[PDB]
Amino acid sequence: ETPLENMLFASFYLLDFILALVGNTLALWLFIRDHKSGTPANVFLMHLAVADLSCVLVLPTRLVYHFSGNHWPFGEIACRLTGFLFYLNMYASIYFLTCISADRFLAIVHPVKSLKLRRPLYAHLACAFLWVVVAVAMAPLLVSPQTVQTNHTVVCLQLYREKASHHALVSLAVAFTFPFITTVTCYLLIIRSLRQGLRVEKRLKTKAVRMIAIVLAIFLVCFVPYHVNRSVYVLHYRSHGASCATQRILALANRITSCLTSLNGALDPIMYFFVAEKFRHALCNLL
Amino acid sequence: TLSAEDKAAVERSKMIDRNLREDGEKAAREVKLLLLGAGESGKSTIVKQMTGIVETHFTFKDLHFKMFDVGAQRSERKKWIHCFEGVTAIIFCVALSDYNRMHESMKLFDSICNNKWFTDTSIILFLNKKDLFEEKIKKSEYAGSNTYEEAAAYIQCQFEDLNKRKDTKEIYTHFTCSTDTKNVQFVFDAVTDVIIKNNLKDCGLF
Amino acid sequence: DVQLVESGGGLVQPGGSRKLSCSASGFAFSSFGMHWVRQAPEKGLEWVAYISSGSGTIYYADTVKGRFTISRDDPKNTLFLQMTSLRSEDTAMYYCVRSIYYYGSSPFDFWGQGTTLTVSSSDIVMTQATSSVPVTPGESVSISCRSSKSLLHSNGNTYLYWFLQRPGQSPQLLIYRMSNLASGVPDRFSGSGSGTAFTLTISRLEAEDVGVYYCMQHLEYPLTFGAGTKLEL
Amino acid sequence: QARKLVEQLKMEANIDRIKVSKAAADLMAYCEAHAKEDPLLTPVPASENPFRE
Amino acid sequence: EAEQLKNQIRDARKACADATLSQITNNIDPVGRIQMRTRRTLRGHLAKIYAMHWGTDSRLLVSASQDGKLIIWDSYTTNKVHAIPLRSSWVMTCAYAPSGNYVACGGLDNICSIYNLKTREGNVRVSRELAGHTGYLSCCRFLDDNQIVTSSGDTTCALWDIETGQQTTTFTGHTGDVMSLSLAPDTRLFVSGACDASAKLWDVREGMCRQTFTGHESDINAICFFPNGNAFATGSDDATCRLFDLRADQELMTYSHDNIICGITSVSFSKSGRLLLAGYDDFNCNVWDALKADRAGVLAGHDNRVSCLGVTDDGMAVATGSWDSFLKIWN
Repeated sequence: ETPLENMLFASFYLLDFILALVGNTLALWLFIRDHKSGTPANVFLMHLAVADLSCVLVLPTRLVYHFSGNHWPFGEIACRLTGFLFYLNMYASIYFLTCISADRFLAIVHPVKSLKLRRPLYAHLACAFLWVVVAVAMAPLLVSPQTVQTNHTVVCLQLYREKASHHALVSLAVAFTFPFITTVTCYLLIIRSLRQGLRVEKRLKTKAVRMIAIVLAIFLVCFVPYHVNRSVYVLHYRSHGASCATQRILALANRITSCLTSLNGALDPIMYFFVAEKFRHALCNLL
Repeated sequence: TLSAEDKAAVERSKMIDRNLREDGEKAAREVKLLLLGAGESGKSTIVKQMTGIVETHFTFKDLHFKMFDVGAQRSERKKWIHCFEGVTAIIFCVALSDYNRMHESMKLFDSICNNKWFTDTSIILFLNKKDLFEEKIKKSEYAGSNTYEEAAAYIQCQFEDLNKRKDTKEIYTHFTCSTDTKNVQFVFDAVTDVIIKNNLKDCGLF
Repeated sequence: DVQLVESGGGLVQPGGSRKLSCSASGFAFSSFGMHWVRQAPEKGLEWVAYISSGSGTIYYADTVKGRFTISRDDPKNTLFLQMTSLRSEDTAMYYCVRSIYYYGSSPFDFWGQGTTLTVSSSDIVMTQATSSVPVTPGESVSISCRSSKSLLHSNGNTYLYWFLQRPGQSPQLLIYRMSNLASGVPDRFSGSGSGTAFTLTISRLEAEDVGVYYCMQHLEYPLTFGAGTKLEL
Repeated sequence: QARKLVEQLKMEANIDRIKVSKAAADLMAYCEAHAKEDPLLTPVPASENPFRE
Repeated sequence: EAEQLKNQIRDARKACADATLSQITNNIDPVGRIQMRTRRTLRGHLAKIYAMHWGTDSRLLVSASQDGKLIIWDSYTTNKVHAIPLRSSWVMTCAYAPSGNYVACGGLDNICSIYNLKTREGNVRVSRELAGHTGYLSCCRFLDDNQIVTSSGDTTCALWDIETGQQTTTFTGHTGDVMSLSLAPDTRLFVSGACDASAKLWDVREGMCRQTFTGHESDINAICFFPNGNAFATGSDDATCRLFDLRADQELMTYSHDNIICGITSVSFSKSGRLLLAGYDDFNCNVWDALKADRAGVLAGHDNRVSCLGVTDDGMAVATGSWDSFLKIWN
């Protein structure tokens, strides 16, 4: 590696931390000052913001690691907890996003059947169920020592995932294959319904389809490269015939992909809170 | 830091709050329809297809409606009209045969459509007493013959051209005289569209 | 017609698991807290339990926690007390008092009728010295009840109550919060006093007043009664 | 119908009034005499404020 | 003939005017800037709040909203005491009995329904329903536990008799809707505010108009007696409160500001009679010095129209209700 590229990564991490912190704190302040929540939209929309705030705390450790010339000035306990926090944050975000998607499908493609299926209590129950299932699934790494004392450096392995399990691989494959399909469908169907003729306002239709395309593009970019890479790398890394240049390009790709997945944390509050006209009035009030 | 009695009072207040929340969630998923008219317009036929305010309830395809009918409340409208802001729709009525002058009907439509508190609510206009209009036209600044097919279209145009906010406001129109169990379908469709418009917002979608 | 009838008495062997029921009638039973005050045969009252309106605030006294359980049958308007391991010291009459708590309410206003039970063989202290007072129907009796901890709470209330059990009947409320007069009680009775010092005053006494007077505190659970002050002649 | 208006208006005529100066003086005298008992006018210490916290 | 009657009424009213209240009261010291801070926020309702009334013990209050509920609040602790469901969701008025046993609630159903708060049954039950009005019921006030004064949209105010349910008297002098009702401190006279841009001085004992007060230019929306019992204040739709005089049959002074265009929805007084609160549609209430006519403060805390306003009997707090379901207890 080189110092300049490392400084680039550190600069991005600092900027991302700043944006994530400010955006998610403002989002939770808005949600608390809008505690009405008569519909199950705000339940998911707040749980996602809580997951993003939990996300915020992880980033400074990576910032320190990058800036401190690829060195880890923290303990084994912290190294073991950071990976758990990061892998709980990413999948909790994924599943709350796909629950947002499913709710938006039920609310616009079946407006009248869902009237008895969109109670604000099933939202909390399902969201807590997802929380607990993710916690159970990510219990394993919470007792896995991560020590690489090469020489002063103990390399925090479960920060830029490098090792292989292949059952972690099948687990992540089955854990991502469902949200991807659900979020692609629930939105393609909403596009089809909103385009094939309604007496709804035209401008509102155009804005809705534009926003759906933007949201699905962000979801498809800030999450698919990571899984695709992880899979192809691990099925390609520990095979006899890997060169050093192959190793360095794989390392760089892993860096960029994990960085991308971190990005969402900052991108998400903007899209799901500020752009919405549901409480633009309150947002302007704080101006 | 509270007496026993104060704690029991707090528990009672929390139970009151829980019941209020449950009732609000129950009553926020029911469609409310103000129902204006013009007198002899024929509101009776609509109300029987399904001193003060009058209220009706019916259920169609797992949906619960409530048709308030102000009707015979003879007082200033500007004083109590704002109580009905937020109704899902407005079932205006008018009789074709009354061309009792239709100028009063059109003035009332102009006041209701072109009003604050209602600048975003769809108006499900009805056109009842079709048959008697047809027989009367058969014998009895309008260009065109005295025929039903084009006269009905001209009347629809005259009523629809009083909406200055020609965009963002929808005014459905439907003819009916035999009450052939269709007048609930029209209302159901317009209510579906208003529900979807209210679901695009609130879902932050936007 | 606000009757409140009980059933479940009899003679029980030691260690038993008997169960009592109290059928409400003619009031909104679902919004009243319910207690289970008792009374040993030749003794004074003693609070036993409490289940709030909208169950889930159950309390018990000592000597019952773990062996008694109270349950509320809301839809059928019925109240249960489920006992276990009954010792010979549990024999007493059992009452079914109601109470409702909100700003300005009068708890303990209607009592049940009774259930003769004969099993086979940091609290607050309230003192009612000078029992068995003899008086003529003329006038001017003054019953005195004294406490240990001051009952004048910081908000302003003085949670002290008075009850009267005429010979052969069930107790009824007279004075709640030390100065307020319960409904249906003639204006002869008056209560007054300061912290740790109270005195019920009866003027123009007549025949119907003869009985026993009990003073009770409601500052903190467990609610504790006094010894009683019987009135004679 | 107009007759009743006539009697009402003539009864209105039948009343007697006081000078505006005296009425204003009475109003201000009452207000200044009761001034000290207006917690909204002169704020009270936080000791006798039930609503603080 | 009546034309010269009203002309000579004007002549006598002017002849009894010799000095403006402002000229007399200029020399008094101004009240100074007014501190007001929201001490409590009562948050139970789910729709627009339309009226409220303070209990006579200065601690309990009742509010009425369009979700078909009356709620009895304990203002010191913001607790809920009672929640009364209604048969008609369209309410426009509310009142608290001076004894504290009954509350009333009218609306668009034309019926003044009186409720019973202290029953052996344990709940609140409709003691009676008063019928006989042909238009929406706008205001209702209690004289005692067995009498009540209502004010409806059928142009008439009527005095009832709760036991029998009949109408003891009917007051018929307006020519437009009547939207406001005010009761004298001794409960022998009362005034009402109608959409004629006028207000009248009734007489409970014999039921006949005594003085007709005019000078506004639009629909009077609220009215309130001066605590002395010799003056009252009215709020209208032309952004202008006024203070009239009973003993002089005249208007005394006007409270208008060039930056105020919206309409007044409620007025009241302070215990001594120096301030004059007034709700507005600007979403905010104002405090007017009642002699200098100069403003003395603003109460900006509501996110929608202010629809009701009341000052406790001991003059220690102020309550405002708005179309966002939120009652605020200022101080």
